[PDB]
Amino acid sequence: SLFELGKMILQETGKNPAKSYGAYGCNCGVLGRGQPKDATDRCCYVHKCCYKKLTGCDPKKDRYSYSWKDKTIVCGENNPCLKELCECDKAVAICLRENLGTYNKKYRYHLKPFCKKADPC
Amino acid sequence: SLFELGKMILQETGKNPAKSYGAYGCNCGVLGRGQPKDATDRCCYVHKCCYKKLTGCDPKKDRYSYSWKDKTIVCGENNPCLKELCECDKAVAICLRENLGTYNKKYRYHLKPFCKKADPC
Ligand SMILES: O=C(O)/C=C/c1ccc(O)cc1
Repeated sequence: SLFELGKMILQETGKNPAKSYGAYGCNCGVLGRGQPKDATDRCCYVHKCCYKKLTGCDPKKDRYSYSWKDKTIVCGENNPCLKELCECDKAVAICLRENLGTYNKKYRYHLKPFCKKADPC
Repeated sequence: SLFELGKMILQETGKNPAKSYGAYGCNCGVLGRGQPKDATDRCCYVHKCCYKKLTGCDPKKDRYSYSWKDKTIVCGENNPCLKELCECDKAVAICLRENLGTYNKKYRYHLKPFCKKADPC
């Protein structure tokens, strides 16, 4: 759920997840996808395309088990859809930390309705 | 549109609109309505109910004219829908400012999917 996803982002980046990524660019946080504004945004683009391959679990609300082991996100047992979901979330947290170097606060509270339409996944 | 709405909120409250109200509680900013968390939140509840009659225009994207005269929001002429849209936005900016006394940051980046369902408008 948003709880695990947020903890993952905090653990990787060291940043307040909701504040830094809750409404970043055309793709991070609420709502769907748009043409990515930069690398950070594109992380969330991939992230939401990852969600489209899931098989019925709720990416926003379904809790799952994972652990922070040797400073690594390790997706726990769960069921297959939750496992894939946890992997989607792990991938975007890692990607957001990797791209901290081009993080732009001007995209932080982006007016997503004016975003250009995204290509299909 | 969001440009006018954001400027009204900034002028009345003195606060960064996107940051303080873009995701506040169950009702302010992105997405729809939910059971209000407080008075600030309930402003945005009334706000979005005010929007439900505006089926003739787009509250997020349609621009309109208004001026800031004598520290007052004055809606410009416009057509019936845009005028009403302007008055919705003026009323929430005022309400948000009037309720600054109980603004709570714990609701600033509220996880809206876990919000309880709202009463019908
Ligand atoms: O970074 C933040 O979350 C908030 C900064 C902030 C700035 C002015 C305020 O009145 C409240 C919070």
